[PDB]
Amino acid sequence: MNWTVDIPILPPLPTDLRTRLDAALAKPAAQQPTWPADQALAMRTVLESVPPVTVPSEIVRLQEQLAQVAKGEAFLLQGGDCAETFMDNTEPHIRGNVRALLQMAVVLTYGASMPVVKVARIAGQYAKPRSADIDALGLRSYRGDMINGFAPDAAAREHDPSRLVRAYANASAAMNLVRALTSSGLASLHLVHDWNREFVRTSPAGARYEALATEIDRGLRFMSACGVATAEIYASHEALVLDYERAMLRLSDGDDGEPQLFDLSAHTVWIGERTRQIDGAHIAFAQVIANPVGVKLGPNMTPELAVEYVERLDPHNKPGRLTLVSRMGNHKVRDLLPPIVEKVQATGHQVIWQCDPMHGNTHESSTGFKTRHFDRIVDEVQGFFEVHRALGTHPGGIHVEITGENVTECLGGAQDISETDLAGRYETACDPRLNTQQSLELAFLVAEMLRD
Amino acid sequence: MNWTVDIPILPPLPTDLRTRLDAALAKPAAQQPTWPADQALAMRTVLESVPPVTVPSEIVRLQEQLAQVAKGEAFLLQGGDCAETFMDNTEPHIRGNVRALLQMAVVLTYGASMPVVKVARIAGQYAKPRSADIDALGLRSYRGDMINGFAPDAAAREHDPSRLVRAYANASAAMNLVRALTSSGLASLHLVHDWNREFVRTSPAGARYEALATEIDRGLRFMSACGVATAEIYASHEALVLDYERAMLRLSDGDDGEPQLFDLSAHTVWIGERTRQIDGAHIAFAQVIANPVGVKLGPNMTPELAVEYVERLDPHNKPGRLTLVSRMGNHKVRDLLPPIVEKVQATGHQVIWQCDPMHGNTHESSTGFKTRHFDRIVDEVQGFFEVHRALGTHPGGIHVEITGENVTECLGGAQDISETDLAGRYETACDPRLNTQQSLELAFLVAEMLRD
Amino acid sequence: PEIDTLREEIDRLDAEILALVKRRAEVSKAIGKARMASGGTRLVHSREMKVIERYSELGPDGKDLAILLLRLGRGRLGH
Amino acid sequence: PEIDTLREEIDRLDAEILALVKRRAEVSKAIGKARMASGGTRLVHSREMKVIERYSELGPDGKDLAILLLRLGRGRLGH
Ligand SMILES: O=C(O)[C@@H]1C[C@]2(C(=O)O)C=C[C@@H](O)[C@@H](C2)O1
Ligand SMILES: O=C(O)[C@@H]1C[C@]2(C(=O)O)C=C[C@@H](O)[C@@H](C2)O1
Ligand SMILES: N[C@@H](Cc1ccc(O)cc1)C(=O)O
Ligand SMILES: N[C@@H](Cc1ccc(O)cc1)C(=O)O
Ligand SMILES: N[C@@H](Cc1ccccc1)C(=O)O
Ligand SMILES: N[C@@H](Cc1ccccc1)C(=O)O
Ligand SMILES: [Cl-]
Ligand SMILES: [Cl-]
Ligand SMILES: [Mn+2]
Ligand SMILES: [Mn+2]
Repeated sequence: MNWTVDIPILPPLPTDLRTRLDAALAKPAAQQPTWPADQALAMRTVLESVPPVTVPSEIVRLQEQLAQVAKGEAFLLQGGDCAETFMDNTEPHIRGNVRALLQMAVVLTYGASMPVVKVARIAGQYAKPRSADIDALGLRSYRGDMINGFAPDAAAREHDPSRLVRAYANASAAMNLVRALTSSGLASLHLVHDWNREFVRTSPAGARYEALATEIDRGLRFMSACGVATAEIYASHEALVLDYERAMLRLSDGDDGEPQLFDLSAHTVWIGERTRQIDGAHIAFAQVIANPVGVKLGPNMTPELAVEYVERLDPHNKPGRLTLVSRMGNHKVRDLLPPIVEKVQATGHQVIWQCDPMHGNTHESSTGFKTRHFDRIVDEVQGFFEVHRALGTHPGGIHVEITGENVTECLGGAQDISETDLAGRYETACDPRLNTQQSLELAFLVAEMLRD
Repeated sequence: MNWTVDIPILPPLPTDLRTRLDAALAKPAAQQPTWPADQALAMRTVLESVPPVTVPSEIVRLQEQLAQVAKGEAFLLQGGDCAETFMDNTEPHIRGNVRALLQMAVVLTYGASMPVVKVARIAGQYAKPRSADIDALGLRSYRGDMINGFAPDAAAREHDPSRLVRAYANASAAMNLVRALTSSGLASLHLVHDWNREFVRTSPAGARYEALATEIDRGLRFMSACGVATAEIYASHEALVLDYERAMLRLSDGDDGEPQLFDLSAHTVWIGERTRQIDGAHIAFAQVIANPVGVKLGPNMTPELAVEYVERLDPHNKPGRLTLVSRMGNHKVRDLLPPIVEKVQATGHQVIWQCDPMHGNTHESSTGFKTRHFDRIVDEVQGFFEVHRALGTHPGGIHVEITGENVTECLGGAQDISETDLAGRYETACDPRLNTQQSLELAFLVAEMLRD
Repeated sequence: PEIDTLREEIDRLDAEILALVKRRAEVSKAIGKARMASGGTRLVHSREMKVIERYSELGPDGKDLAILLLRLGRGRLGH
Repeated sequence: PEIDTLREEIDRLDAEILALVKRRAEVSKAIGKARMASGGTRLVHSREMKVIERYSELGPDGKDLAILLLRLGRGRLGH
């Protein structure tokens, strides 16, 4: 049961982009998939002619909005599934993740009293890194459906290069739908916030959030009363699989009218903690592409390394071109983040300081499932805000993993999801996502932090 | 020291409008000015060619916005000086009254979560009725500068028909400026509310109002953050002086394409308590003109009389064409207003229920000055809201007397203006106006009443 | 451990605070129909100013705690 | 007249309420540095849920009085 694509039988790069790109891919790359270099090459030839998932004008537009975030004048909300599955690439799932992001954005916008840039982990998040190459059941590790199968069989965990095309096909389908949803009635702010006032009515913790959901309702009605009457959701994934990102590269006149290389698998991509080798091919790939890029910074980050990233990835001091995504865990952020900020801020580069309160607070549960505690996530964002407020720098955004489904993958929250509940609805293919109820809860709380 | 206008040396009404108008002016008219009918006739001939103060398209537009008030979907704010003086017809005074109205409108708009229609007592409020024809100092009574002089001399209190032209000239000058102010930066909502956050900082009662001035600030910033970036102030005066209103009549195709008579001395006019003779010429003048009209209803009003007004002034059931302006005093509104509302609402006519908490709460002070207590004004609007909420009808607006000056004409408020203060800044030419501080205080409080 | 010592001094201060505030409501309600029994106003402006001043010690949240008590006593304006 | 009887029972209930709330602030502050002294979180979510529940008796204004106490204790989020 399978379909079949023909292998073809694009214009040459200017010599410098040819060289820098070939130079960049020559360098070592962690966590890449093992599969025949000639099969991967067949895939990349398919992917080199397909209609792009994004287009350059949209990436330039995001670069401009992200510059406003960098400069303290807007706020970045990045969210979505931890790992996208070809299995769940369905309208109800996409719609509920779009809805979830749009809801959090209204709340965050009112809290920040400034615009929120919405970026979804969607339309390409089909690949993850693995600390160990053999998993709990002695099997080859699952690396995301761009690589192998979540199914726990020896045959499913084989790295299949055809999943490159299967990943693009799913990606541009989900993107088509995202485009359609965000230009439909789903985007209307008044519609989107009624979903939030529903949440307050039906939630156990409605009381904690009702005053604010009502303040927002009055802000929206205030708009209408003044004579006002859409949405932009950008695509992002971790750029982990260089074969994929290579194929999706397209050449176009850029911010300066000279030809640049845009990675059109998404609008923005981030290198993760296990792949940010400073002299590696990931970081060097990031130096050839025009896209906004981000870098995960965990607890072993030094102010001086952080600065080297800033000087390599933001060579031209383009505010908002580089995002630095902090994930230290709550007990470490207040101590570790300030020195990094002070030294980076001192260079004169305007980075976006994005908080990631998820990948620093995971812990195996007493049930066998890997989970995260709501109260620890809150604490790190809070701690992240405390540190930026102390320094006078901009808390530029968050980076959360969520679904529009009432899964039970994270503890606590309004539902006091306990360790014996994490088995009732553990849908995720990788890390524990906050269900929709905990998504909005956090958005409300982060909105409170944004206020004064 | 005086200027001089030449007396001229307009098209005929359709026969029916000729008849109904002549019929209407034939009826008795209270409180009209005594002055030679041939001099008044000279004035009216001047005034019959002058450029209008308003134009029909603007009155039709106000009629439509007032229909939304009638129907429960907007709120009427009517305010300004009690009596306009040719003396104070100056830019700083106009600017401060425009500013005062615009400030109250932002506050009221956020409170009502629906649009506020702004109507100023301006550009014609040059005439008042007098209970007695001889005043405190045994002198002929001052009736507003359209008639005679506030100056306390036997010669100043003579009724001078030339003050008809002097009143139009002042009116269209103030209107010209109002038009210019409302299409300038003064109209910007964000600018206008910063004036309100100033008030909270500098007021003794800032604490009472700070939470809400901040909620509004966040509503305005929310607008901007969503991608938004002017004002309409209509003119009204009590139609007291039939000679004046006669001259300012102009003929134009109206809401139905057939020719109607518009009174272009203003956009809307109201008959007052001492002139609403049901078979009088005031009420009958109101039946020939296309303007939105209002009627003051004091404590001797019967549900059945109120209904007769509704059936005469709103013959075609045009929602918002008729406003019923309640002024009963706080101790009487809760008991007297409900029966009037119940019977009027029962006719199927959609009137605007406007509250007037001023002309039912005046009382001579122990200093000789006539004053009003802030707490009594609040109580009647409050009482007015209590009654409409109990009945399920629409609290459609207020009708206040104010200035943009820090006069001391009303007691209480944030400044605890006492009876020994009413002599420090008693500027008014007739009744005690709320200074700007008490204006906004009330707007904040009435906004609280509008909330739920 | 040992944190639950004060999580009972909290629990005490709260149902105690709750009890006090449970009363102050009707005491205002009493003054409410009282003053109104003689053609009096529902609210007194300079008095609510005095209540707001009372809790100023608490800082900026003082006035907003005061205004809750006021709403609990003399209710929501216009209702 | 006679209204000033309870305008002293009010004045009593208020500086009394003020005193209680003056304390509850530091009792939370105490639990504050306490739990945080052991790599603990600044806030506890289900607990603030419990405080909010405490004052529900007061009606709809209950939760918003609770949230004032919470702000007075553990401060404003993100600051
Ligand atoms: O006159 C009064 O003092 C009482 C008590 C009250 C309060 O709740 O403190 C304070 C002021 C008034 O508006 C109301 C409420 O009546
Ligand atoms: O853990 C706690 O119980 C204490 C007290 C506190 C309160 O103010 O009631 C309630 C919950 C916590 O967020 C804070 C504040 O610490
Ligand atoms: N896709 C090519 C690079 C390329 C991109 C765009 C071009 O127009 C040309 C070449 C590679 O992976 O090496
Ligand atoms: N001004 C006239 C009435 C009128 C109005 C407009 C006209 O076009 C003609 C006549 C009057 O006072 O009697
Ligand atoms: N998600 C399914 C269906 C699909 C096919 C092709 C494109 C998009 C979706 C798959 O991976 O095959
Ligand atoms: N207010 C002055 C000046 C003035 C003259 C003419 C028109 C407008 C204003 C007056 O009544 O004479
Ligand atoms: Cl393009
Ligand atoms: Cl016209
Ligand atoms: Mn993840
Ligand atoms: Mn008046």
